[PDB]
Amino acid sequence: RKRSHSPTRYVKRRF
Amino acid sequence: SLEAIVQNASSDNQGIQLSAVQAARKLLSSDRNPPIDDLIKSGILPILVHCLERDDNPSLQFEAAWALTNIASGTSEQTQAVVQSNAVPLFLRLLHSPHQNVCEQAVWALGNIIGDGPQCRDYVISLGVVKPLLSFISPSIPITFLRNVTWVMVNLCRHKDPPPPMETIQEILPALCVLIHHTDVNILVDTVWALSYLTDAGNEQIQMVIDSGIVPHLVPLLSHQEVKVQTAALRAVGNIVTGTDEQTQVVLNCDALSHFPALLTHPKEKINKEAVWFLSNITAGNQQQVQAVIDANLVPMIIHLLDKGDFGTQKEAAWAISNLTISGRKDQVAYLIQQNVIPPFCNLLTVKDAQVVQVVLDGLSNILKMAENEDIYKLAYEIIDQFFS
Repeated sequence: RKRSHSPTRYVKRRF
Repeated sequence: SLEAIVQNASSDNQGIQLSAVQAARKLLSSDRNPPIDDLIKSGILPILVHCLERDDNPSLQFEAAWALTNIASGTSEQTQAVVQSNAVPLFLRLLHSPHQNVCEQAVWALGNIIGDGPQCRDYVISLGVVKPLLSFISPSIPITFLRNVTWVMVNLCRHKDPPPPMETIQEILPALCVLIHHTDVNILVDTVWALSYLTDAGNEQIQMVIDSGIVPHLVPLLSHQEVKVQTAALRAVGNIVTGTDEQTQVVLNCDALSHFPALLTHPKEKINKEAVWFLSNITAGNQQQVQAVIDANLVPMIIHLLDKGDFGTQKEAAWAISNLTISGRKDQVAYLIQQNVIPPFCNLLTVKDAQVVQVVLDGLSNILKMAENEDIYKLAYEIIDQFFS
């Protein structure tokens, strides 16, 4: 049957 | 000079307070290990949140938004502290400022806040961020501001449990349809990752994405010049084909399988394995879709990967072959055996992965019929009893 992808905080600083 | 900075920031001399705020911004916007925790302990948060409300001093507002943005770039606890300071509503209000810098920095800070977790995401959504965020979508926007907006959209779509509200999904998808036609590689990558996250949620979300009418723009990007775009689009279409056969056929109607020879022969084993995973999900569908896969001449490459590829790609190829054997007609299984699949499909039987071993055994048993774990030994015995004996 159909299978889903395996399980795998995006913050960005300003410099 | 952290506490002197704090006290000077709590001043009504605009010069002194702005100097202290930009000094704190410098401290927090340079060294890889910034003094976020100590500046929080010194009580800079309420002062900065207060400064955000000073519409008469736009540069003070901007520098405070900068400092809070970088404070929210630390630990989850520090982002939650920023949230507790009552900074989100003031950012939401400054989105409508007559000066573009405060607006863009507020978008940045709200993106950092939303990216922390689904609960903060839902709070910022409840306060109504999506409409003013997407109002900035215009041809006259600078690409930097548009990149930040697209990154915020990705953050909004990212989290799975709980998934984003259906109404926010509905508002975001049209903007993704507008942005999928952009030249900027960063914008395109962000858009594709966002709709990938949306397609990883569920079948009704997949159906909404299909209703938007963007899948035919997504499929071509499988052959985009940029590997990042290619990988994002590959995972997105993979998610979509994990749903119903109807949605899988919608994906296949955009001539998607034409893009997969290059992905199967790509030097990157991660691209290889994701492509083989897509093709396994396709082989787990209708016999007509199995026939389509066979016609695209991808089966020999799948078998070559099963034979000599990375072990993860080998597992995914075993899955694809087994799904084809159980969901394929006798002529298609005959084609498979004609393409010399038995030796490599058998060599995997020695691996430790019980799942892949059982998949191989099941494929072999079903092929023969068409012609530790209890589940494994039982199949080994059943196959041996029927075919060995």
